[PDB]
Amino acid sequence: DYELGFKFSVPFGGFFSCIMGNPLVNAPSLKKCPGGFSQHLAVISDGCQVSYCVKAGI
Amino acid sequence: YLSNRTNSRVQSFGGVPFYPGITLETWQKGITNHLVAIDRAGLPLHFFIKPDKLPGLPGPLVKKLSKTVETAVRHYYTFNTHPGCTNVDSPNFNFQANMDDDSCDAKVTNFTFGGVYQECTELSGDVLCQNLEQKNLLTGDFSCPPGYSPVHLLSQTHEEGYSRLECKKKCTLKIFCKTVCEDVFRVAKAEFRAYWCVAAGQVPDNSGLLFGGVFTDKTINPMTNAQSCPAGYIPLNLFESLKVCVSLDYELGFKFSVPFGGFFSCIMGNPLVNAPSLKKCPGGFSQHLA
Amino acid sequence: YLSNRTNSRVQSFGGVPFYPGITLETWQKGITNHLVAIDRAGLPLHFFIKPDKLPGLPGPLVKKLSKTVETAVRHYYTFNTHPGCTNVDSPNFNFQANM
Amino acid sequence: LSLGFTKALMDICDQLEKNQTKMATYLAELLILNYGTHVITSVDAGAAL
Ligand SMILES: *[C@@H]1O[C@H](CO)[C@@H](O)[C@H](O)[C@H]1NC(C)=O
Ligand SMILES: *[C@@H]1O[C@H](CO)[C@@H](O)[C@H](O)[C@H]1NC(C)=O
Ligand SMILES: *[C@@H]1O[C@H](CO)[C@@H](O)[C@H](O)[C@H]1NC(C)=O
Repeated sequence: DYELGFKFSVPFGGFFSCIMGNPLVNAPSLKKCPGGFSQHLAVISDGCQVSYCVKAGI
Repeated sequence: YLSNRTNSRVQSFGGVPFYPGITLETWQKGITNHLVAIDRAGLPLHFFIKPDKLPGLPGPLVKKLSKTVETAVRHYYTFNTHPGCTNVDSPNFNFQANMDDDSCDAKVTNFTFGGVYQECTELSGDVLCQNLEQKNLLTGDFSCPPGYSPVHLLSQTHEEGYSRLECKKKCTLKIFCKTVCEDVFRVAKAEFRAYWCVAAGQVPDNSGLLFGGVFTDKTINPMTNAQSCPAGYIPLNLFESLKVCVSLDYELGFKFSVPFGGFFSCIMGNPLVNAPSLKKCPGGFSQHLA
Repeated sequence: YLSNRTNSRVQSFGGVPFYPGITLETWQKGITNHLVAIDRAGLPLHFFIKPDKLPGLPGPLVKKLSKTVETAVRHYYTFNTHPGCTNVDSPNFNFQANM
Repeated sequence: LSLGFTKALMDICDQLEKNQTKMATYLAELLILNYGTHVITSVDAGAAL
């Protein structure tokens, strides 16, 4: 819901594991962190780290 | 063969000085004073430097002052506000009209040699591979990251025995069968092959990271002066007893990183210089035991 | 193969500092003070900026003032009242005459 | 503001009026080392275990 999300959203993105690919750019030609968002850990799964590209805009 | 193993860890802040036999109550009733700030929120101090909050003073001059204080913060915030050098640590050969407390044990000027990697090889049985598997994080499996080299840190072997599980059924003469559960001794062995990960050359900052923090359960971590991982660090248990902490994120690492390098055992080689022609400590960093 | 699994979670606000062995009573009797606002209702503060509630001041000017305060709220309400940028977080490279 | 805080602040201000940038910026750096980079406006008196 919009209600308090509009001010508490942190408009994230997405990112696969460090071994898997990525959804966004930095036609499958790229495979690495989708843009910026350096390794801000969220969870480890048997060796691979799962992170995102969490934008914090307006 | 009986073996208890008990742990316990209270961690209170803050009430009456804790002690094991204490009730869960006399703790509470004794909280009258002994209160502690469990959560706090404030503002950047530059916000409080404003002509209203200040007594009689020239208007635009307090704007100047606020900007100066804020820039000083900025300096102290991003890096250690360095005009010329780190100053207070070992005040001998430093420019000390500023303030700067980076670190003291620096002996090398090597580059950002990130990465963490190893190899857990089994010699016999299947016991030790499941827990000595300190697989690489930067790749999600046994590999180095691109631009780095998984050069062999150290090989080592261990010999432990576990009375395994055995619940097997045995037929007597193909008519009836019995299940003869009989757990058997077995000395398993695993050859622990550590492979220190080091960058090959200039790193792209998109996928080249800096880290820091190494200690055992017995050796203290002088990095954090503790026996655990500092905040924002996964303790990667690369070694037999080491938990190599990872600066997986920039956030506080930029100011608490200590941009390490790598080094094999004194019998094994080394990753950096002081085309395999050299075998001795990679550069400086005299024997600072880990 | 036996396996108990117990949970427990009290969440009180607000009486005497809770503790497990407490009765459901000594909680109550000890509520003499230790009261807490469990529910509240009020008005938007722009409503309270009116010439009657204010001391001697120019009439239309308090209308101006109420409109300004209300617009400031509006700004702070919808988005984070941004003239130029996010300011207090990491005050290094931000335009920080706003909030 | 506190007394010591105002003292340090108007000291840096006298340094800037006295045009001595180096001593001024060093005094500001000392201020930030001596009074932290943020002032607290809210705490929660409690305890945990
Ligand atoms: C410790 O070992 C004893 C036997 O000596 C056993 O009865 C007990 O369950 C074990 N654990 C504890 C917590 O005492
Ligand atoms: C816990 O396990 C015991 C057996 O040790 C059983 O008697 C009891 O019902 C279980 N549950 C609780 C709440 O004690
Ligand atoms: C202060 O220093 C600046 C830069 O050197 C100079 O232009 C100015 O004349 C000095 N004095 C005053 C009062 O600003």
